[PDB]
Amino acid sequence: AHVVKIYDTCIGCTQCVRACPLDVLEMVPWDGCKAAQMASSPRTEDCVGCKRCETACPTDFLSVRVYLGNESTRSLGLAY
Amino acid sequence: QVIQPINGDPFVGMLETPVTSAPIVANYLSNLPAYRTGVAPNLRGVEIGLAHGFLLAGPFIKLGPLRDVPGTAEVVGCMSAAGLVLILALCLSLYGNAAFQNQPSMGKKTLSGRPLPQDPLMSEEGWAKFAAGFTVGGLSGVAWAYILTQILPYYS
Amino acid sequence: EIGPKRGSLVKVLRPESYWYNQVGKVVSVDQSGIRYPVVVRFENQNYAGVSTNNYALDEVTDPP
Amino acid sequence: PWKQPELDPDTPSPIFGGSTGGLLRKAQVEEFYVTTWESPKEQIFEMPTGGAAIMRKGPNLLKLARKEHCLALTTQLRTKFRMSPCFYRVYADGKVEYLHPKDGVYPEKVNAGRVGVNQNMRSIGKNVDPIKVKFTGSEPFEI
Amino acid sequence: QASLYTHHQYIAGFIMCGAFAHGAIFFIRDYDPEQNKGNVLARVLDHKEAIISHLSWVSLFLGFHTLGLYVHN
Amino acid sequence: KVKIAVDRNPVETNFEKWAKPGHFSRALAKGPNTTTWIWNLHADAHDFDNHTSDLEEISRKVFSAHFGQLGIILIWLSGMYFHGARFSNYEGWLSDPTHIKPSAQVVWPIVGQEILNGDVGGGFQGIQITSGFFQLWRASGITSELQLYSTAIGGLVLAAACFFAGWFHYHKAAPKLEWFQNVESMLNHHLAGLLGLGSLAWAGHQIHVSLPVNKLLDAGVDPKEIPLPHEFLLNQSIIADLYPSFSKGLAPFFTLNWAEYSDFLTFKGGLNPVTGGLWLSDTAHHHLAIAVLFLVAGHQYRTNWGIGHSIKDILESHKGPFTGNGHAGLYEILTTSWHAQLAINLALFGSLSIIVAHHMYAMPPYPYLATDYGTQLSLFTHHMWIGGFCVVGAGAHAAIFMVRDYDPTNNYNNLLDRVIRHRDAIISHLNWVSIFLGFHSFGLYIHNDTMSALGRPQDMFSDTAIQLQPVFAQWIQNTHFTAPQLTAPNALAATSLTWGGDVVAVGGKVAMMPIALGTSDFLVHHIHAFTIHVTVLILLKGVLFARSSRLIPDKANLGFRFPCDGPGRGGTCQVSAWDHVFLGLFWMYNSLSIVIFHFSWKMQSDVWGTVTDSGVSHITGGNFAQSANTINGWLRDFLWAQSSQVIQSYGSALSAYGLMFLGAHFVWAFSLMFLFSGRGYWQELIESIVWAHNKLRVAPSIQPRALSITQGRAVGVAHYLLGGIATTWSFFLARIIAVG
Amino acid sequence: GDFLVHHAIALGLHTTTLILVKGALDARGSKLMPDKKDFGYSFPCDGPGRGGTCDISAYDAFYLAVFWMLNTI
Amino acid sequence: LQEEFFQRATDAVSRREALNGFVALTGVASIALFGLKGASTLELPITKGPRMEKTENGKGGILRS
Ligand code: CLA
Ligand code: CLA
Ligand code: CLA
Ligand code: CLA
Ligand code: CLA
Ligand code: CLA
Ligand SMILES: CC1=C(/C=C/C(C)=C/C=C/C(C)=C/C=C/C=C(C)/C=C/C=C(C)/C=C/C2=C(C)CCCC2(C)C)C(C)(C)CCC1
Ligand SMILES: CC1=C(\C=C/C(C)=C/C=C/C(C)=C/C=C/C=C(C)/C=C/C=C(C)/C=C/C2=C(C)CCCC2(C)C)C(C)(C)CCC1
Ligand SMILES: CC1=C(C/C=C(\C)CCC[C@H](C)CCC[C@H](C)CCCC(C)C)C(=O)c2ccccc2C1=O
Ligand code: SF4
Ligand code: SF4
Repeated sequence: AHVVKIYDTCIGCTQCVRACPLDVLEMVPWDGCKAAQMASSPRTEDCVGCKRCETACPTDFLSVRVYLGNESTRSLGLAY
Repeated sequence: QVIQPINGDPFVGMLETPVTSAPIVANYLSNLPAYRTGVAPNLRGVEIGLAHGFLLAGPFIKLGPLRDVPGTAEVVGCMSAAGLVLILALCLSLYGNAAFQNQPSMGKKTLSGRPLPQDPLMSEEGWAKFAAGFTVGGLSGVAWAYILTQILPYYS
Repeated sequence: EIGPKRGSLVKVLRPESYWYNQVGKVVSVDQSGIRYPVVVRFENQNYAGVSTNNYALDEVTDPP
Repeated sequence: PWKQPELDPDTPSPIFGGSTGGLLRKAQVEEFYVTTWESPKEQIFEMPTGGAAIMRKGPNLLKLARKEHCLALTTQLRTKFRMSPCFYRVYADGKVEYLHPKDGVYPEKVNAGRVGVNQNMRSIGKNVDPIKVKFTGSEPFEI
Repeated sequence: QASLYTHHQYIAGFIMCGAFAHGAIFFIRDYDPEQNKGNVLARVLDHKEAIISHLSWVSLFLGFHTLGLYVHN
Repeated sequence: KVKIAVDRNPVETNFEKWAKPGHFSRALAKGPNTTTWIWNLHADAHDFDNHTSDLEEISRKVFSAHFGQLGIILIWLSGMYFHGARFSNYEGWLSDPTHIKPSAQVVWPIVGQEILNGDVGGGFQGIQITSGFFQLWRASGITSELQLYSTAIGGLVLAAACFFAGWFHYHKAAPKLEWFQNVESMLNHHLAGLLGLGSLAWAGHQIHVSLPVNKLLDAGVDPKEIPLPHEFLLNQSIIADLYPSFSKGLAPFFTLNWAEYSDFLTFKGGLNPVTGGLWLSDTAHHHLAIAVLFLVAGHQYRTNWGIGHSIKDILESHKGPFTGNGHAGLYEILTTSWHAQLAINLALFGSLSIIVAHHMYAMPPYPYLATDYGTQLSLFTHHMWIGGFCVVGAGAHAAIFMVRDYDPTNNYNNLLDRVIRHRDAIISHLNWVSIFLGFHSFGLYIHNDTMSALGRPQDMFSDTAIQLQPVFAQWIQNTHFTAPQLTAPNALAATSLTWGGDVVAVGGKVAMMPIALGTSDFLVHHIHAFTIHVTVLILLKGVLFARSSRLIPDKANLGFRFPCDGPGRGGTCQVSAWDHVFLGLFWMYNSLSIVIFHFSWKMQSDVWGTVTDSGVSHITGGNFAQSANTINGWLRDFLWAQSSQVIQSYGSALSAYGLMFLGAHFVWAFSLMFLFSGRGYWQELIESIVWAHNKLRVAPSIQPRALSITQGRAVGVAHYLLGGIATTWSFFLARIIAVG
Repeated sequence: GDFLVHHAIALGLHTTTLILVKGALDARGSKLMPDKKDFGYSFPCDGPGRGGTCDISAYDAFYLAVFWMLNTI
Repeated sequence: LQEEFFQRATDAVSRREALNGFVALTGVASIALFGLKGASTLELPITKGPRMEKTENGKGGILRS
């Protein structure tokens, strides 16, 4: 499916996982930020590429990046 | 409550309507050759092709380019209908080669259980036999529609 | 202690940031040793609408 | 969570009429999704693909075609009645997959029990140019 | 003659559009800034905003006054 | 139960909120950091739903908004009356309506505009108007410009009163929510009171004022010696000679001898041959019957005295088995949502405006209006477009209600819930019938185009070749022509001359003549049906899928007007209901453009023309029968055979129409920039321009930003509609003035 | 009139050059999106975030430039 | 009895290879017959020719051909 990557600029506001209506992102413990949290994407193959996490990302530039390509039956949002 | 889904489950799409819950509609659809599971695909193909090749001769004869020419409108219309029947037969063969290169894994799950193991229509050689029946029915219906314009008590 | 003075104007040299070669005001510098401890506030919003961003020690300098 | 729960086919379903928005042929040939929640009383909720339905007092079962429908229903339930539900994935061969609460504490929490995946320790924009990864099969962000 | 001129002019326009498109493809796909540092290409990319802004200025000025005189007449 | 609940002084009257432009929204109350703040300021200005969540404040806001719109309309009407009083040739037009073109706008001699003051006759120069105001001021008895001056001053006074009423009813004494929720009282007072009282007042004005003035006007009497209407009102002797029923003096009314009033309350079919409009006695009896029918209708609902109808009881009582609960929660929906009421009222207002356009091209209700082809064409086209715009807005505000004011707890198995439940079936069947109509309405045109281009006219779908005769429309025409013979024996003639057999003509020009319907009319009517079916498909799909969809199940939480949900699922651009309406504006534009093209060509080819002693000659020589079967024939014989006067209007009185034509071409073409393009390219170009302004320190404090995607779509559709409407307006008006 | 239509021709050439040059120079990076080089030459958009990023790629710059080329020719 | 006649009708063309070959042979045979022998017997107006029509062209003078 698509490729979702999270960079070290994330500060653990844990709102990118709320804006994603597909449970692609998850919050793991970290040590590189004050909140001690980092976005991770275990269920990346379930992503469609709606870029709602990029909308919800407050960092400049975006800590979570979604790259389109290699569409599938789950990445195309198909119920048929 | 006339409006309800089929078998009391709402999670499905299609729901049971008096258009579909009418006994006349249900027995008419079940007795159609396409839904006759106990018949060979070539026989239902023969019936379907006969009906469709009989109906296809009409518009070509009546509204053809040579419809004003007496005696040649019917011939041209019927051979164009036969050509259209051959085109549809080629489409049927291509669909049979396409959609049945794999194997189905589940049945149709008819009402109140009792499902047949596998519909012979939904196989590759079964759909090939269905296309063969369809084209045989198509040219036979076209030829019958031609001679129905050859002997006539009215119009054509 | 390890970064610029709080409230002092700094210049952001981060290329991918919206505020590249711009001036921002430091609001807090983290002392726990994180990746981007310097927190600055800009008077002009970005396209996302935010006005604050975090940068490393090497991405901030005193403007002339 | 503490123990992974298996869905029960014996749980009832909310009262709902026939809606054209719902399961399709993809629920047969491919996988489909099942959502389960426990309710204290009979309330009225809006289906993500249909109209309004009345949930039952107790366990509930909803079959939805996509995972996005299941998470939209989950977010609606959590925002409205703080339901905290969970949804599954049932394949065509009968395999049941657990999707939403893998740790049982939702993606908003951390639980200190999940590893980092698809995380780059470099900054965004520090990626190499596509010329540096040309004819390699790896994208600059995949490094 | 009219058909020949129109044909080769439209062909030329499409080919120039393809030239600029494939130059853009060069810039994104296989352009290595560390390979040619400080050369004409990197310097042109450095003040790209000036080139784009001046092209916008001359286009806006030409369109403004050309439409103004056409509407005036 | 029904009472006047009013809160006194809720809002102080001061300019504190005038100083800060962003005050209605908390998001816009901070400041304009970006340039999109201004567009959000002018966009969320009247959106009262997100300003506050209280329905009472919203109701007061929309009440004073309607008051302000009423004041604006009264100001505009008073201005039109003032223009008729001061800069007009109305006195000259009254003495010669068949030879003097109407004029009510006079331009200044400042720069080259003296050529726009065309020689309209009567020793007057000015813009040849097209609103038909002279015909209206001849229908209502109006002789001198003094009466127009008085009407203008009264309209200005009422506009000031309406603005003061809005100020008072908001800032000073604002009604409560229960005052607005008295739906039965509102319906009774706007059925018996507004509509019925206005119909009775207009019937009385027509009986006592308009009937004698119009009876003396078409008799050859000069308007100078025509007695003033107060003389008819006060003296029964003057009104008795024109109408002998006035000698009885209200005796037949109270004695049920209404047949004695058959001289000025007549029941006649057709038009007055002297003027070409409807008989004023027929209009008087019409408005009197309308007043009676609305006065009885306004005493239906129960408000305070026990008797009457309860609307909630009526809705909850109509329940039929294939619909589950029937109209169960619609009363609560329409008493708590302003947007659902707005959708219903806008749909019915638009449809009734369409009815107005059709029924005034068919039966001209004004003297010397049918012969004035420009006024009739302009009125038909204008009310065509207003009705279409109102219908599209009805779809938009229905979608807004669907997104915002809809709650699934109130309605479970009602009609609305079942409509959402089977929305896929509705949309699929509508798509099927749309495609079927498109094929068997446009492929016929393409096929006729081909066989014309293939040199085979005998294979056409035309009258000379094999034909599709509109048998149902012709049968209805024959039934309505023979309706006064059997089914309406008291009617003097047919209700209109669309299906008649007589050709009325005033001043040597055909007022209205029978319309023949053929294969081309069948093709164009089915094209109209196709276009309306596709437009209603788009609008209903936008309304139905506004809440949720199989693509985006959480579309309700994204709001009504959002650009997209990102490039996911292949790209969900234009997925909001707002963008469905945005496409609906274009489709209504196409539908109404084809409709008004059909109207103009059909009138100019088969109705409008100059009558001669040897037959009747039309404006165009009957080209609609033999040229409207093909798209190329439509093009060459309508858009190229006409519009030769628009291009050749330079140096004449209609040169401004050519200027308007080319400016409309510009605005229509300029819209496609905002329609094809996106935002990222324009944002990057704006970034380059910001760098340019940064180099020499002329950077604005407000950061320049590109227009939003919804903002860009709105600008594109607005410029497209403005360009197309003004293009058709200029072409139609120049063609109908230079020829008709 | 020849000189005026020549200036219209120059306007069309200048505007097509402006858009093609801006698409080429911003093909790999922009202030709205610094990482355009990682998304390929022909990608649809970046989403509704950051104000809206429709037609942000250099491919869409070429696509809009073909209209101006057609108008110029 | 009715099914047997059509069963033997289909058995020679039951394979998709056989039916593809049959439809190809009939299509090329019919298309080759058309024009060569299909036209000029139906009096198709493509194989007839003009009487004396459309030699000159150009209404603005020059009178080519
Ligand atoms: C024929 C229609 C039309 C017109 C007139 C324009 C005009 C313009 N486009 Mg273009 N464009 C069009 C169609 C059109 N476009 C289409 C169909 C597309 C394909 C999507 C594009 C794609 C496109 C791109 C991709 C770009 C342009 C750009 C431009 C500008 C070029 C600068 C110029 O020539 O000076 C100005 C030209 C004018 C004609 C001036 C118009 C303004 C006049 C003076 C009226 C101003 C208002 C007037 C005083 C009345 C005030 C009241 C009123 C506002 C209510 C200009 C604004 C470029 C741009 O904006 O960057 C500089 C650019 O990058 N356009
Ligand atoms: C709303 C519409 C309307 C109005 C205003 C009028 C008005 C009039 N009609 Mg008409 N009429 C109408 C509709 C209308 N009509 C319709 C629909 C028909 C059916 C076709 C007729 C048929 C008709 C006929 C056949 C005749 C009239 C006549 C009249 C006049 C006599 C008044 C009368 O009989 O009652 C007045 C009786 C009243 C009890 C009204 C009382 C009102 C007064 C002014 C109250 C004042 C109280 C005040 C507060 C105290 C003094 C104030 C002081 C300080 C100044 C009058 C000008 C007659 C006419 O022309 O005579 C000259 C006549 O012969 N009418
Ligand atoms: C000889 C010159 C030349 C060469 C070698 C290439 C070669 C290439 N270009 Mg380039 N290009 C050229 C000319 C050239 N192009 C011109 C003239 C234009 C302007 C129109 C472009 C615009 C262009 C863009 C914008 C892009 C490329 C891309 C590509 C690559 C793949 C394109 C391809 O084959 O897809 C095969 C494409 C098709 C089979 C589609 C054909 C449909 C055509 C184009 C539409 C024609 C309209 C109509 C249907 C024609 C029939 C009419 C009908 C009535 C019969 C390849 C590196 C792409 C790339 O590098 O990928 C990132 C890319 O993004 N080029
Ligand atoms: C018989 C009494 C009566 C009459 C005639 C009207 C008339 C009207 N009302 Mg209604 N209304 C009434 C009772 C009445 N109302 C009651 C009892 C309620 C409460 C249940 C409402 C609640 C109500 C709402 C909520 C709204 C209206 C609106 C309107 C206007 C609709 C616009 C239109 O059709 O253009 C017709 C336009 C004209 C004829 C122009 C002249 C307008 C004159 C000045 C109004 C005079 C009528 C008035 C009732 C006289 C008494 C007022 C007095 C205190 C001075 C119209 C003027 C709308 C509005 O705000 O517009 C004002 C609106 O949104 N009405
Ligand atoms: C009965 C009439 C009526 C009423 C009371 C409303 C009321 C409302 N509508 Mg609706 N609407 C209507 C008719 C109506 N509308 C019609 C007929 C249409 C079809 C075009 C629409 C289409 C529509 C949409 C698509 C939307 C609304 C929205 C709204 C809300 C805010 C509107 C606003 O702030 O605009 C602000 C006012 C302006 C922007 C000024 C209008 C200027 C336009 C764009 C150009 C006009 C140009 C003019 C014709 C010619 C000038 C030429 C120029 C050179 C000078 C409000 C609830 C919006 C909303 O959020 O709803 C909750 C929304 O999204 N409406
Ligand atoms: C005149 C320009 C035009 C045309 C022809 C179309 C055509 C179409 N649009 Mg579109 N539309 C347009 C502009 C246009 N669009 C624009 C500019 C917009 C933006 C606002 C839209 C917005 C829009 C929406 C929002 C919707 C459509 C829909 C449709 C479809 C209507 C189907 C139908 O009934 O027509 C019949 C089909 C035609 C007229 C196509 C031409 C067929 C001709 C007659 C040839 C017949 C077939 C031919 C013989 C086969 C040739 C074979 C050959 C390959 C060998 C169709 C695909 C609707 C849809 O999906 O279907 C209902 C829909 O919902 N369009
Ligand atoms: C001899 C003579 C003369 C002279 C002339 C001249 C001197 C000319 C020149 C000319 C020129 C001088 C021209 C030019 C042109 C150019 C162009 C046309 C360009 C284009 C470009 C492009 C297209 C680009 C691309 C790209 C990109 C985008 C990026 C990177 C890569 C590349 C580079 C590929 C005179 C007049 C004195 C006189 C007569 C004779
Ligand atoms: C157009 C216009 C105008 C003008 C004019 C007018 C409008 C006037 C007036 C009018 C009026 C002023 C009206 C009304 C009248 C009255 C009425 C309509 C009445 C009624 C009545 C009824 C309905 C009833 C009665 C009765 C009986 C029958 C018996 C006894 C009892 C009773 C009393 C109940 C103005 C400027 C204003 C404004 C703008 C527009
Ligand atoms: C052109 C364009 C822009 C750029 C347009 C912008 C930023 C709006 C510009 C509005 C101007 C500033 C209004 C004023 C115009 C003149 C200055 C008025 C002159 C008046 C005279 C009297 C001087 C977009 O932002 C956009 C966004 C989404 C889709 C398409 C497009 C799009 O096509
Ligand atoms: S693009 Fe959408 S589905 Fe994918 S990780 Fe981001 S928010 Fe979730
Ligand atoms: S091109 Fe624009 S409208 Fe379409 S999915 Fe991308 S950001 Fe949204």
